[PDB]
Amino acid sequence: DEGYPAEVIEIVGRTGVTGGVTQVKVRILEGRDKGRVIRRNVKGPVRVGDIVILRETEREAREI
Amino acid sequence: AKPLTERFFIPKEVKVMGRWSVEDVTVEDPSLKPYINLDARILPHSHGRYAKKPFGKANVHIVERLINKVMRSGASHYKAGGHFMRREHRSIMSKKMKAYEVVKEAFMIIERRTKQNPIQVLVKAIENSAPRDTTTIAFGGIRYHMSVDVSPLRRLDIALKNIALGASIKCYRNKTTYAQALAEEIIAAANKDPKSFAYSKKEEIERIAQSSR
Amino acid sequence: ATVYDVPGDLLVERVAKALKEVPEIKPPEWAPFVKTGRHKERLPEQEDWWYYRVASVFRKVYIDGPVGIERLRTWYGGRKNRGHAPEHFYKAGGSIIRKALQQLEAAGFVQKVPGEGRIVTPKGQSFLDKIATELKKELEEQIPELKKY
Amino acid sequence: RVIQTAGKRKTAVARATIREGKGRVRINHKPVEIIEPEIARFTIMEPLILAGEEIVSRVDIDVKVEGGGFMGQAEAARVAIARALVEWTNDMNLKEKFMKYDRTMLVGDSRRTEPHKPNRSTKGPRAKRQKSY
Amino acid sequence: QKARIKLASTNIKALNEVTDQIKQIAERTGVRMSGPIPLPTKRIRITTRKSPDGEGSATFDRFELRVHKRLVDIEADERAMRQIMRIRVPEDVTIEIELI
Amino acid sequence: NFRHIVRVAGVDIDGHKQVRWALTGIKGIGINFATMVLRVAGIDPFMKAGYLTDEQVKKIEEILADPVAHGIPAWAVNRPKDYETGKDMHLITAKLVMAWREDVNRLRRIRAYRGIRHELGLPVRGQRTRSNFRH
RNA sequence: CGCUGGGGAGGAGGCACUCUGGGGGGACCGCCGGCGAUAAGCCGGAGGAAGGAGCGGGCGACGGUAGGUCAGUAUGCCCCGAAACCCCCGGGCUACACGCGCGCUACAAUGGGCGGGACAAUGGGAUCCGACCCCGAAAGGGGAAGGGAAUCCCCUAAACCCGCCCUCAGUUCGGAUCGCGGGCUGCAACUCGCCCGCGUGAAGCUGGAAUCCCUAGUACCCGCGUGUCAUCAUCGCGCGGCGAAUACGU
Repeated sequence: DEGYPAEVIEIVGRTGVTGGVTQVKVRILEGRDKGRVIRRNVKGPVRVGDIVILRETEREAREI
Repeated sequence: AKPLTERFFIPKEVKVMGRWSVEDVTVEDPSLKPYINLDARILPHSHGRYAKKPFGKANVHIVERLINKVMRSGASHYKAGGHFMRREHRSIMSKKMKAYEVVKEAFMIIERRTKQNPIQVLVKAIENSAPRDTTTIAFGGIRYHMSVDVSPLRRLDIALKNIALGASIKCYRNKTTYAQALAEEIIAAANKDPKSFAYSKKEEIERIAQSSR
Repeated sequence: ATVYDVPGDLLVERVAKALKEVPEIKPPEWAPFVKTGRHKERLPEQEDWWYYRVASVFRKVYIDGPVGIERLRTWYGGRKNRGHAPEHFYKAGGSIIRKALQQLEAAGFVQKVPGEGRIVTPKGQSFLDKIATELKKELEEQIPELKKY
Repeated sequence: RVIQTAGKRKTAVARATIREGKGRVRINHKPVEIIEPEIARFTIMEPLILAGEEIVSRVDIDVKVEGGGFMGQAEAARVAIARALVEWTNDMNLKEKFMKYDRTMLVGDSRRTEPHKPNRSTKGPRAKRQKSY
Repeated sequence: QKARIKLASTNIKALNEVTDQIKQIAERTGVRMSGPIPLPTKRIRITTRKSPDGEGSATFDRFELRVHKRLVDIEADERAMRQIMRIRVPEDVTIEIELI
Repeated sequence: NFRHIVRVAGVDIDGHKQVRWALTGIKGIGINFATMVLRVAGIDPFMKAGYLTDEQVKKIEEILADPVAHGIPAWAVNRPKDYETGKDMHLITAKLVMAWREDVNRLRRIRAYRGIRHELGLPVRGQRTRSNFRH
């Protein structure tokens, strides 16, 4: 399976029981749902400008 | 024995170990492109200068990172391939020369058997061994095992660790050597063979994560 | 052209091969029944180890001369397996070094400064430098960067 | 004319001397092309390979280096050689090249050892025995 | 024809004193002196355990005594010795002079 | 032209190994004494066994029967200054076992510390038996 | 020396370089970006030897813990005079069916052996360090220059590199235990010391439940000095060599 790219644009805050997760807002580069901004969680160090590959685009994580 | 034109090797061009180029190498994953350092160098050795700074690892050449992974003892406080690998006096810990040579031989074998650039081979292997996981999150009092995505830098760390561990596995208390094992692992992961520890764990991790979505 | 332009490995090998024509350099009575030091476990495997040891002593007196026996002992010593106890460094034995130097003297390759050590003679110098010239001409076939030296 | 330079790397000190010549380089009386191991040889010769033939085939360099390990010696010699070449040429393209490659060629390395402390002093300052209660 | 002076002290005040004295002597007079030359400082370290008993975590006191060393050569004139030997030599300084 | 398992005094040693290491399978002979005996006999210890001529074997046995007479310094031997004869000698397996036995038994027969320790089965030399040496 | 182009050793003569050690300078969120009450401040970029009390240490407030030390010395009460006081000889604290803590060596090829090639720092040294010569297979023995220590000595460290043998085996892994012999210290080496040679060749094939230490010249790996000391270091206190992985959080 080839996922769908999306570009990080805003760090929200640190989540998780141990501080290993990070809530993020991403923009869909291209695919089916291009141009949409959603909210997603990400494990690991991140920064604005990074790219992530999503298997879904349709889970819309919960606000912290 | 090593011939003399190999024991006393003198480089003339800027080339990894004086032998292999980078301009013909091409990455394709837009997520990992900006973290795979392909700078033209001769000696991949940074002497621990880029550790303090948070994102200082994007300035280290892939080959130096792989050498540093290979510079290990095995598996302490966890089991790999079913068993602890504790060497503790016959380990290459703080010995970068041996890891350098191991990687060099592995690259030679890869070139011999593939007729391509071992750096392109390693790049495709990373691309195919990088996992796109699950953790534990509390939405207030209650905790759930959730599925979260991963970042490129952690992906790279994962892939390199897994390749090195695959080699250390296949070279454990057997007639095979560490260089041959590393070459086997790299070719397997690059052509997507389930014979590879790294591709195996990538598939397993994605499999589990898919469950707890 | 000089001992400093070639490695010590090939040079010691070739010097030992060449010392097999000097009649004053012959292994002694107890050579095949001893180790090279207490730090050693097993005795030497080669049958012509005397000549290699003598050649190395010769090159060392050349390089680091004037020098005596204790410093050469320190060079030829090493680490020891002590069993369940940890490893320590120990120095080698002296009779081998003494006999090697006495033989080189009788052959006229070294002399003793009266009070500090032993040095080479002009003929010893010529010996070594000629052998090194041969070896360097051979090596230049492979390492073309050595021609300028 | 003649020029002298120096280089430091932990506990090791190197002094280099450059003058007119053919392209020979010696480190403690022996050529740099038969230096072992390869990981030290490349270390020493990286600046020469960056400077090139049209600059190195006209000079002769001699380095006396003592103290602190073969890798430290090699790094110190590398530093000294880079400095000597930059000064002898008084060229700035070379300096920009060396800086974009690795700024520790011309600049040094300030790191030294941390002193050891009790509770297993021998091992290190921060390492300790283990407890089991 | 040269006299050699060795100065040793745990305090540098007396050393600066004596050395400026000798410099003024040999400058007001016609006589040459080489120095002063600082030799490496000699330090004595004694490390011991604080506790008088064996209980408690172990802690250590590091005590250090430092000794500074200076050297001079004065050319050994006659007026030189006569005007040098009679100088205020405090008790926190040790001096030794010899011939060469 | 290589015998794959040769039969030397008392023992049927392996020919697939070098001579210096095959002779090691005999009780009373280590690698070093073996190298000595072979250098005296005039045989290359670094060669695959099997071409051990009958006369070579006989000469090895001649040596093992009386090593000092054939050289073999008296300080490289198993039993110097024998308690009953002097006559530095080297034993292989049989009066070796028997000589160990006779030494221990003469120690017991006079009621000595070491003999009593041998009897009871405890450390003999000086060791501290409180924390280790658990059956 | 080869191809007169190169390379070494002295002793004159110098303080250029290194080093030594006294006196001064230099970094202050100072400049620029953003985030913050426009305040106190936070993150980042350059420049720079060094960047965010630069790094690492010493000095540890008022209090309390009936925490430990009368077996370091000092001291109240109680107790022991031919004695629990003062000296000599011999034994013991080293005893071993076992349960524990901290470690050393290993269970092998990310290796074992042989021969060759390299490369430190800290400290210490008068009946002390002992170069250099001669004996000895080794441990060690006989003479002995110099040195009160930037002058002499301890001191050519190991891991590392090269070539050859071994090729996955309780083995050329491992090295406990025991026999015969040779030495040192010391008034004395059995109980109860340390070293050397030849033989001997036990468990151990990566380790459950559980648990420890570590954010950079740090951790892992390697050896050395010094304290104790007539002799004896698998310890304490320190020294350099090679040198990472992860996180900039809760």
